[PDB]
Amino acid sequence: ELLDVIKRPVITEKSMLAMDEKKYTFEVDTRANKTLVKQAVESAFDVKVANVNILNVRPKFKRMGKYAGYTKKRRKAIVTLTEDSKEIQ
Amino acid sequence: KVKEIRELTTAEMLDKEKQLKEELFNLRFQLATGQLENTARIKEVRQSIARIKTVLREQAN
Amino acid sequence: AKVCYFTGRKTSSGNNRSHAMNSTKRTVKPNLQKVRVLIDGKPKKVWVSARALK
RNA sequence: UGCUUUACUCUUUAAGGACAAGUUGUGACGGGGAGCGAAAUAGUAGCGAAGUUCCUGACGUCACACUGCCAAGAAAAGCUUCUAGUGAGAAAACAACUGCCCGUACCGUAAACCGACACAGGUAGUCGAGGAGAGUAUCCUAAGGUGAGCGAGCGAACUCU
RNA sequence: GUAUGAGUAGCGAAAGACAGGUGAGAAUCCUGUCCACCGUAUGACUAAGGUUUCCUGGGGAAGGCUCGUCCGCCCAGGGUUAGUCGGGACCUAAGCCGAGGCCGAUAGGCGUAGGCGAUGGACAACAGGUUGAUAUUCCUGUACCAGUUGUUUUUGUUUGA
RNA sequence: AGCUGUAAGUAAGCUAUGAUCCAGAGAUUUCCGAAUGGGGGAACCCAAUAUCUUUUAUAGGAUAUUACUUUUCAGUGAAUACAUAGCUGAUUAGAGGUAGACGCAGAGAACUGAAACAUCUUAGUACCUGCAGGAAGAGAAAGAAAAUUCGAUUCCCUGAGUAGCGGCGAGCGAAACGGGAAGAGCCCAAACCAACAAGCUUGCUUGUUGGGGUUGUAGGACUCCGAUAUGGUAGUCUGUUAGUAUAGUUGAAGGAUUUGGAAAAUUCCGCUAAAGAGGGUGAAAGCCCCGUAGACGAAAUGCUGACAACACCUAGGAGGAUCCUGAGUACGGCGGAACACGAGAAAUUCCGUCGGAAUCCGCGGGGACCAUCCCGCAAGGCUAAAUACUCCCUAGUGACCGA
Repeated sequence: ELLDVIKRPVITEKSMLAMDEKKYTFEVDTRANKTLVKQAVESAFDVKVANVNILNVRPKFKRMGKYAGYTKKRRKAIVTLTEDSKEIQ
Repeated sequence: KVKEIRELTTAEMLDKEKQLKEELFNLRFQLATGQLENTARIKEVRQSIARIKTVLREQAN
Repeated sequence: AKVCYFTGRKTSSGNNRSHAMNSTKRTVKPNLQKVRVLIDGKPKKVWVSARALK
């Protein structure tokens, strides 16, 4: 489907340091591979090689009103480049 | 606004679906960077995709 | 020795009395024999009761 | 032509074959370092001397290597050949690219595991320094880490050590 | 639900003292100084097991056998990057499931071929630096394995290629 | 004419082009689970074959198919020649869940009672297991009776705690006549006649169709005449209309004063009723609201009837030479169960084993057995209603409960 891979960019305090070395932090959906993220980024922003990295997240608790319940799963994606930028963000 | 959608040949249907996918992706990224007074434009894009897919299932018998 | 290929004979149970009518539980089984017969032209081996070998 | 095996003739301090810890260079103009130390919120950023000789020396490694004993001491794949075999022609060389899924925080002789507890109990494996010392024994100590989650006074009986 | 016992028994093995902080409040929080305890362990790394307790900034109603400005507690954000590590895309031992099949009132029981199954085999990366938390994963330097394109010394698939 | 659930907050929006909402039809529907490509510690991992894709190319992505068994047909096929195992492909059906309920079967306890306990009872109950259906089961006399008879089954009252059974102890316990509910009867096998095939005994033997035929007063074949009509259905997911179920529309009539924070309370004077059931509103309302009586209404999808079509199915009378009328069946011995009936003087029904009949001049039954009389045709099938239950859906009711 090639366009529902990436959801959001991760804007955090480590990620702003990663913006210096052309490294970007996205939230990729589950059941996705490294190679799809290459293909989706390259067909979404005209950028290139130098492999993605992919994490996972275990959920947590919150207790708003005496009702215990989890949060989601996640999957980050930390993508490095060769020669371009994404000065949108 | 479905009357506009039933007028169109099957190629232009697919072109409008691809344009709606691109606009939905840009609305996601503009949510994440803290923008967009218009947040209720998102339902329009999803439901327009839904209406186009139901119409393309209808004219495919 | 489970059932008959032809009739409906099969094992069952019933009582057992002895001279002052105490009751236990038996198994009364049919006489059964393995005979080589002809099913549909092809020879087969199957259990056949000794009653239906007359 | 691989492999097994019988019968005969040579050869043996040999020749051939197989394995092998660990040494010297390069890797390495590099980072590593006792101490000095700022311009500002910093022992920070930044700056560096020497790599010597003798003694003791490992069941760690060669390696289940060697000798002895009887209680006589797992499998299958990866690997190497030889043919059956399908069956243009790849085979070195250099350059440039490709390499998927899951676990990686933290505690882990414990306040985070098993004991209802922030419990004098239990928890498999590896490293485990010095003086004396056979030694991981005992007494005091290095690297390190701790000072116990109620106290202040008095200094009787009585009970415990 | 509330009394009596009764403001009694107990506060779960250990060495602290002073100065200066912060603060409405301090033996019990932070900083400094000396003293003291273990040191085949009260030190370092890991396998299970636990499942966010870890890091940063705030809070004191309840938990902490007292106190508490503090915490493994509460609120709010944020951290767990791999061709080489361990497991899968490789192999099997105990055991289990077992097409057909052999038995058996139904239910079902037992087993060939084939499989599943690590505690065992076989298998390509080392040194340093970096952060508030990750580091054989990030970057710095030098490597290795399996391949794909682009260039560079041979044809009867006979096969000696 | 307001709207964006629970539910406050703000941000953004939508609607007279009729939103939100209500009703009937559609479309989409991730992953696990009988789980079905292979594996598995469920919501995970790894494949094969075709086709389309990104990249110069390999790795990458998508779609469809690939379990097992039998029932039908192909092709392939050998220990062994002939064909049978076997293999491969296509085809048909199954496989699991409930509603903790009602039904039919297989297998089947103990405490307890007898003031102990063995036969007996608890009790063919609880539990397990297979099989279904909206109901199931049984069903058209080898019957009930005993004069004068009656004609499929099931369910209810009565017979009656009677006749009976029982260490004749504790106890167990019917049936027929009689009155009601509801009503319904059908189809094969056999003998015989052709057409096919094989053996062509070229005897007429077997198999396949088509006819024929279904009974006790015996009936049918077979012959002879006839007639060649009449009449019913438990059938179609065929039509045309009627009704109904799933959203709805309309629907009468009151003011003022006093006490009130607030009136529906109170007091004068009125009105309505095919509506004086109920609920809400600032305290108790026929006249404030939602409704009730009454009248009206379905584009769409079911469901029920009616009558058209279409499918079926069905004849008289006489003759009595010959032929047919359900076989290892009925029945007997031996061992057990069912019937109220515990082997007792024990028929009638099954089950296991071993013996083993007749063919209308025949056979079975009338509570051992014989003779006479009477009533009936077994060993092949199908069958609506009258009856039992409620996970659920709608509309209600209660000298039922009120933390």
